[PDB]
Amino acid sequence: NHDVLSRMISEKAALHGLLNCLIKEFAIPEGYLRYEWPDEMKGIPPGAYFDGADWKGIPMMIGLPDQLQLFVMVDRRDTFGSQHYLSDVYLRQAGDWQCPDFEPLVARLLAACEHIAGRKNPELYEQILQSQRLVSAIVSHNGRQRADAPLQHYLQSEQGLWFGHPSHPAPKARLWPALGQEQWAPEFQARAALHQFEVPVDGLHIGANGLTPQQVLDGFADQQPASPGHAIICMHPVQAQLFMQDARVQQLLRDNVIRDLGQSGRVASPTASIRTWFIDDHDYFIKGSLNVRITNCVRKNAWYELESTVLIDRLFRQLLDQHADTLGGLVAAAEPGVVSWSPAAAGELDSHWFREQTGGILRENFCRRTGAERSIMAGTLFARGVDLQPMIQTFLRTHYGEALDDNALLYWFDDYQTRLLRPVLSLFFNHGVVMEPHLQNSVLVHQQGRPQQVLLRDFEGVKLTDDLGIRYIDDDIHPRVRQSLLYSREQGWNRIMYCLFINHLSETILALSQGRPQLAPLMWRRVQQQLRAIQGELKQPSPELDALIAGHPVACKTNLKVRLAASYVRLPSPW
Ligand SMILES: Nc1ncnc2c1ncn2[C@@H]1O[C@H](COP(=O)(O)OP(=O)(O)OP(=O)(O)O)[C@@H](O)[C@H]1O
Ligand SMILES: [Mg+2]
Repeated sequence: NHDVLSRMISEKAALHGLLNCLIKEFAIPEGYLRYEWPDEMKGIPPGAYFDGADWKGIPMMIGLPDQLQLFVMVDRRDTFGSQHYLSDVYLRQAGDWQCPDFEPLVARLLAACEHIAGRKNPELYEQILQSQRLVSAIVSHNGRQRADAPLQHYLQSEQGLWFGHPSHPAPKARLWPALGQEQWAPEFQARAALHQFEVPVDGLHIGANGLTPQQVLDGFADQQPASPGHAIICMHPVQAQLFMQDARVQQLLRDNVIRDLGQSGRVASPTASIRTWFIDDHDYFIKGSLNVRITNCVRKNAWYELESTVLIDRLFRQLLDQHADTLGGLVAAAEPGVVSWSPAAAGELDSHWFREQTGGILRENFCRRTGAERSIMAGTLFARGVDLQPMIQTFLRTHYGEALDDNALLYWFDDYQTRLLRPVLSLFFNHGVVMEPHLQNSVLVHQQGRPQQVLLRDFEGVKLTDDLGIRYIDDDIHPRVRQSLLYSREQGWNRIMYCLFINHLSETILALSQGRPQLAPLMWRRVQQQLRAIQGELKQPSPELDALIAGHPVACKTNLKVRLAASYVRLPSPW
């Protein structure tokens, strides 16, 4: 009974994430979406669309080029394809509507997109299924806690993103070596001591900002067990296993150049990014390489990224220190330290492989400044709980003392969006700093539910525009690091468009306005207005803001289309 229900919860959640991709990436842009009732409804039960009083929202009909039609009730007409689905999904061909089981529905829906895109991916289908099955397990494990639990504690926020990226075909697909899911899954409240190795100090590459190289090394691993001339490095336990499978590491181990110390490192909890670890009451997160495909992206820390990390940290310090009047209230997590190791005697390709495997980044643990009970990762902040309801509602109800009315919700949204929009847009147009301020790179800092700061993080996806931001880089920096950092203005702005409005704010708005779709036009209008306010705040010209306020289509990153082919599409402005 808890198991059947957990399965059913995971199937609904999983399917919604898939629809999201279908609508955002195919239906809207290619023009297959209509808010219309089918001519024939045979096959659809009255209860699907009629609640006893009125239609259950608005009919959504998707006519796919292979003659597969989709029917769902939705709560609102949205240009970003953001809406609550208020009915099971119906499919029809030839006719006759059907409600297939999870597996047969996905397959048919995916074959529809395969037919549009003109290419098949059988690997993606298994990944959709494996993703859904892990979500099933996750709800079965977590689905008895109070449902806004994720929102009570930082670590719980990172562990409580049960369903993952809300517009992904397979957000929980993770392909471990044949090692199980639970031991490395945040959603199972995973802890491990980090693997550790003793390594001679001659092969270390250390980047440091405001710290000493020893201080950087200490932040990763306590260094007491290191013998003279050696040091202790850490590594994701799954990574160490993969690392030690390579006969070059076996050689150094046999020849005693390096030492496998065991899982003897600091005991740490993985965060939503899987390869980044949280240690409570420790100054830093630890972010290591993980040669494992997480949501179709191996999380290697390339050598030139380790390099860039350090430059970007340096920049974010100068800008904050000297340029605060033009950073629109920016709050960012520092990445002040970086370690990697390769044998001193190693040639260039071995050298790069070794540092890519041993690469680690220190990220400032903002909880020290902000209090763990006051920081919530934003992705969870606007996600659904074990009971498929937005967590933010009961979360706020508790902090305010009463269920938030329309006006309290609008107030709260205003306090939130300004703190997100100002920093990013000030960085972009004032400095060429392209953030990637999507949900998972963003952390609400709040005081009794009230937004104080929206902390931003992750310097790996921070870029510098060729026309303005680039000039913060020293012309003496290695060309490969420079290439790694450099974005075109249009390239930066497309990413900023997606992340800010589509990935982030659209989700914010949809969660705060569950049960109250009428708020969405009101919240979006406030975003438009807020963009206008930022424009007059700005020290550099911003023709791209003009275009967005005016109503040009918004760039939207793809998570299903890209898998089949393409990386970007365009969705109408919601205002
Ligand atoms: N709304 C969201 N937008 C983008 N990514 C999300 C979202 N929700 C969950 N995620 C997941 O979070 C991870 C973010 O990937 P990213 O590469 O930014 O992290 P990382 O750089 O590997 O680690 P860290 O963020 O700790 O630096 C991905 O696995 C992604 O699928
Ligand atoms: Mg990130």
